[PDB]
Amino acid sequence: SGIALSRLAQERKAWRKDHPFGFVAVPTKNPDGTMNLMNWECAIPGAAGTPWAGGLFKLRMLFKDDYPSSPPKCKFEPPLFHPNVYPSGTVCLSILEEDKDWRPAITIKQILLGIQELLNEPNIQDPAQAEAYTIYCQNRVEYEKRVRAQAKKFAP
Ligand SMILES: Oc1ccccc1-c1ccccc1O
Repeated sequence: SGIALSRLAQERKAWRKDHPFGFVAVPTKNPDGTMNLMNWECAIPGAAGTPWAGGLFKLRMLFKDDYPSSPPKCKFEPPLFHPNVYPSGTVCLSILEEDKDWRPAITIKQILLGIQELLNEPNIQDPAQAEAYTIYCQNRVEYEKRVRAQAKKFAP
């Protein structure tokens, strides 16, 4: 897709020029070694001063041929404990749905910051995995304990 690839090159240039510290976002490679702009490997650092601090949380960002009409699918690999992350790893977030709050102008940087913000502030209206959601609702102290253990597990 010429339209998607042109925009993704634009995103890559912008990201490399200016991006938040500790974040990573890079396109992958095709089997022949060439760059594959439709599939990115990213990492989001936990915010300091939060239970996510010190963790580095890896995720894949997958673009459809009609991007930026459509949002990327964003999928934590491996899956994360969080009320709004499906067991598959896929992120449940309104800016990542075409029929909700996605806008074509939204940047990869805005997506990754949006997901970082989600990590530390779950949306109770969007339960995506039963366990983390139930614990978040029932016992915030236990919830944060599980989150800190997870951050340690994924320390760089
Ligand atoms: O290992 C990484 C280091 C830095 C940034 C991304 C990754 C990654 C993200 C998703 C899937 C695989 C990966 O290797």
